[PDB]
Amino acid sequence: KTFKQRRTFEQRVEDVRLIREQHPTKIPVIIERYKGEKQLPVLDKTKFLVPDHVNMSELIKIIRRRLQLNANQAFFLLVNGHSMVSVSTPISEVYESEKDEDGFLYMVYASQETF
Ligand SMILES: CCNC(=O)c1c[nH]nn1
Ligand SMILES: [Cl-]
Repeated sequence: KTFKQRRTFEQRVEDVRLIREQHPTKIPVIIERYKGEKQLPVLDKTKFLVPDHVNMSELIKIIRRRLQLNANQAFFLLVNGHSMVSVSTPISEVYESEKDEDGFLYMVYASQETF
């Protein structure tokens, strides 16, 4: 079901190494809907290459546009299992401190802030 369940540790590590080689300015991001979630739709895909210069505030805007949300749908983005302290941080910095050991950056979204 989940990304980690679909691919082996070995496969996830190698895929991150291929993105390093072919798309060196990109952050490899896994974005998954909360398993509880009722209101928001699922994304068309799981794996995203995010320009390393955009901050978390712009990634939230990007994802809200990709889900085709409207002005008054709530949207909450967890990173590496927890709330973001700040949305102003560049994803390059966020990546260095929050990356998984497989080298992906894992995110989960919901309409409730209480996941
Ligand atoms: C099948 C739904 N597709 C989308 O909503 C989308 C957005 N960007 N690329 N695809
Ligand atoms: Cl690149």
